[PDB]
Amino acid sequence: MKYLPQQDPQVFAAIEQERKRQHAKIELIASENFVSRAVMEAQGSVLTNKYAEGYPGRRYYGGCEYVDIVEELARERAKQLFGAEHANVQPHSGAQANMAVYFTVLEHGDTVLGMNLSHGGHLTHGSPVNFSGVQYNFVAYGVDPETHVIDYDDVREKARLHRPKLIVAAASAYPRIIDFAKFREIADEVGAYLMVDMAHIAGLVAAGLHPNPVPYAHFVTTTTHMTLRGPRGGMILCQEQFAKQIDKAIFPGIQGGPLMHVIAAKAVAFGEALQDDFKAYAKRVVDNAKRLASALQNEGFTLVSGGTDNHLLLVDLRPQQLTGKTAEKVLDEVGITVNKNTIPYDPESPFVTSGIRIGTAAVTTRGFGLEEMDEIAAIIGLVLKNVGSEQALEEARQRVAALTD
Amino acid sequence: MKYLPQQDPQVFAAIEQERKRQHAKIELIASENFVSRAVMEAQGSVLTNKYAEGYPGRRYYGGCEYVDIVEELARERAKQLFGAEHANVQPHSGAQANMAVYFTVLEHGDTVLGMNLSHGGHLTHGSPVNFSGVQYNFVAYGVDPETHVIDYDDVREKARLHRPKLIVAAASAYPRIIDFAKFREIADEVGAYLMVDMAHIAGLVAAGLHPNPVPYAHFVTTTTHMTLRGPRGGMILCQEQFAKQIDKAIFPGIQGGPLMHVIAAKAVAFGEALQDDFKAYAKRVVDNAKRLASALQNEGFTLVSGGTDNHLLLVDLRPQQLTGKTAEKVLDEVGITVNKNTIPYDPESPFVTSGIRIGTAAVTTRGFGLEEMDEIAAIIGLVLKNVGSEQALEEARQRVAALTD
Repeated sequence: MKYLPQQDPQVFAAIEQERKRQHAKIELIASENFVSRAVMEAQGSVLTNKYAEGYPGRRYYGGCEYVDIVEELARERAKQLFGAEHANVQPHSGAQANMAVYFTVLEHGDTVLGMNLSHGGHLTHGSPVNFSGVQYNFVAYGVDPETHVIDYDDVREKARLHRPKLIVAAASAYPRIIDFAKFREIADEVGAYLMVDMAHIAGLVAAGLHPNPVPYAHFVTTTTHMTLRGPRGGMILCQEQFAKQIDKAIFPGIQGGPLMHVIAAKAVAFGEALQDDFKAYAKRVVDNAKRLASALQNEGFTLVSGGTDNHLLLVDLRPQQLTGKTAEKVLDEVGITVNKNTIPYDPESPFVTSGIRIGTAAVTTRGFGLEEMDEIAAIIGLVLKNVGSEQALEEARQRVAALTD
Repeated sequence: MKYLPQQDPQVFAAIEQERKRQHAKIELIASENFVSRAVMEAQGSVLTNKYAEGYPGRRYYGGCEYVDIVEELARERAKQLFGAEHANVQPHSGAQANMAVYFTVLEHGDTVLGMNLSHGGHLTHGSPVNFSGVQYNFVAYGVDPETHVIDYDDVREKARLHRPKLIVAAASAYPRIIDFAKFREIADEVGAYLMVDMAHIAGLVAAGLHPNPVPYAHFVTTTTHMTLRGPRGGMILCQEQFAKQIDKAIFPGIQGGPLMHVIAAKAVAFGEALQDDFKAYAKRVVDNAKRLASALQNEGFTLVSGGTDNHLLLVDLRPQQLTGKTAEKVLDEVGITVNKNTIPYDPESPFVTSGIRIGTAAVTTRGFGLEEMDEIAAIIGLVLKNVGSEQALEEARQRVAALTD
């Protein structure tokens, strides 16, 4: 940076901090990643500078000829990535992407069927403190109590019982492949629309490592920042038939001027995802997650669903008589970042939990491989199995620092 | 840029374009501006990298110690700038800032009283194609047919008649000072809350050139990008009493993870606004707008409200028998960017209009002064008074290029 350090030492110090932290810690928060310098340069550009309400070639402001090129690049690279008939790359976030689909297809009070929030469903899928649960009538389907795999029979009974206008599939804490074909078949049974929120698995979908929801869903929403490793923001994919309504849901519907600099970073991240090495990267993400899962079970940990189909895993800490809240804090003491996360049928409340959610997308980006996964699992074992030992914690800290350089 | 040009020539070319366009054109869109390099460097940082749902010291993710410093800097610089009891710097946009206040104070279907959309009220103030007008019952107050000044008697009668739960003051196309004390007095008369959307005038408010709404309103919303000259995003200011509810409206209410890199650019823009030269700059913005208004009237143009108290002006083109749509296109032909904009009591529909909206915040940022204002008005006169003359247009183009170097 050149001008920031001089103009704003305080903000620059904190940024420099955050940069060093990202390097020093072992980042295991499943929704995180590290973007490339080109993505950051696109967001730090003068595109931040333009009002561009409307869409390419149909703007409400003159002078959009060049930001229209950037948007169309993003839209077209998305279409290439996912095979969707239409993309809207304006959503400011995963939340806004979900909100626009709900604005489009639902009337206030309508019934929506989503994944149980304590089984993997996201906040934007019906939490009662969330707009989704406040505006609409959300009902949930759950995972099997023993396999922790979505119970498709439960999805179907719930659809048939409650007759939702919309069915939402996908999650923020579900370690197994989701069967989009089954969800769509159920949606058609009850005449509901199908929305897939692939935020967590978008990069895996882009790399062919997770079934693509595009051909099954009427709408597909996602963040551009998780496994897709783009800037922080959203995107909606949909069939051509809903194209105009989704675009109008985004604007003049729920947003105003789009973030054109972010939309330029989206196009840049999409370009990266279209290359072969992004595919090699995604592959390592999943390989790494499997490796880490295996290694954690080798250490004595129970995993929700017994392992993982994707980038993430959930540790059920009941066997070690630990709180997720406790494990998250002790791991934070040695430089390992995870999230507490409720496990299906959790006896503890959401603010305490019986599990920790872990993902490998960030460490994979940084170059960690299967041997690092083995080490990280051994570190987690030493810590979580010896919570009151300060020497275990010190040893773990030294082993974390050996990993992060 | 270093990595963008190599990794993505297509996106880099379009960005480089947009950068050159910004320099070559005479940017008169009233909501635009140019941010500083330090603001851009903060948005192009690795802060983009962190999940930080929740607020400083009350996050849902570990590792937020340094992004909490950046957020608290933004919040505290905002509080210093505007004198508000609480700031929420997470809104992704002016739209999201307004949406969170509406989520907080209103139930679906509630009555809200806002400024007539064709008299200066914004899209997020009740447009029927907007979430605001779809979710709630919006009623409007107008400006006087001859002075084009908000009719406070009309505001009061409308409040007393419709008994709104909320009253919204401010606008995207109102060239005069808004009387926040009168709005609050009316709100108290009918027991309504008062929301001021100062997006357009925030920088003028920050510089003491526009009465501050903070002491009169329960809630104040704004974009961080217009006269405030920050990155593109929103902010909500409010009394301490609504602090928790507004924060919860933002998250877990209507958004998800915040844009921490943008929040860092907000703090940087707030730091700039706190300096003396930002005050000198705002002063020039308003001086320039007055100058330009005067000069336009010298050329024979009628201005809505007969002039301006702020950064913007509205030309009523009926005297020249021009469409705003026509004037916008002919000005675009010579390198001058404006917006068509309905004028109060406009005979034309919103897609055609009888006026052009103009502001001086962008050209002032670039250094234009009173002599440039005189020249720009003379250029606009030559063009709009000789629409069918190609020689007038060529002459204007040469005079535009003399201004932009």
